[PDB]
Amino acid sequence: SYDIQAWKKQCEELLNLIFQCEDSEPFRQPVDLLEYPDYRDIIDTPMDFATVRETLEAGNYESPMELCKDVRLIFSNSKAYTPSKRSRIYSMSLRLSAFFEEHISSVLSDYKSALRFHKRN
Ligand SMILES: CC(C)(C)OC(=O)Nc1cccc(CNC(=O)N2CCN(C(=O)c3ccco3)CC2)c1
Repeated sequence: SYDIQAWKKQCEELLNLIFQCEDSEPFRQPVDLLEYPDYRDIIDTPMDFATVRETLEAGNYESPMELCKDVRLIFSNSKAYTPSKRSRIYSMSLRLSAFFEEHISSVLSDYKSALRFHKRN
């Protein structure tokens, strides 16, 4: 497919699968500062999957690379805030990251191929 716009619905569908994963539940809404009172000492740019879906639906991503950067920030924030590599929540983040990366690969390749075809002449 050389459809330059196809990534958006493909990302909406992938976010729907991520919301069905039990492994996403900690990452769906912004971290709780009442429960994790030191969170913002450690983490400068909070990110979560509801924020990513809302940014997509607002038309405030120009490319699937920008969406991929924000999703990867969810996972780097979990790794930076974890006290241990054997954390429940960090452990869930690593499975959900593997799932995300397996599915986003074709979305990125197809978009980049479509843009190259657009500038072929
Ligand atoms: C669903 C609803 C929002 C209504 O329920 C709530 O209000 N509570 C609620 C339930 C689940 C999840 C969250 C939000 N997430 C959350 O607390 N963290 C903690 C920090 N963190 C880490 O990556 C991490 C690494 C090591 C330890 O934590 C990101 C996930 C809130």
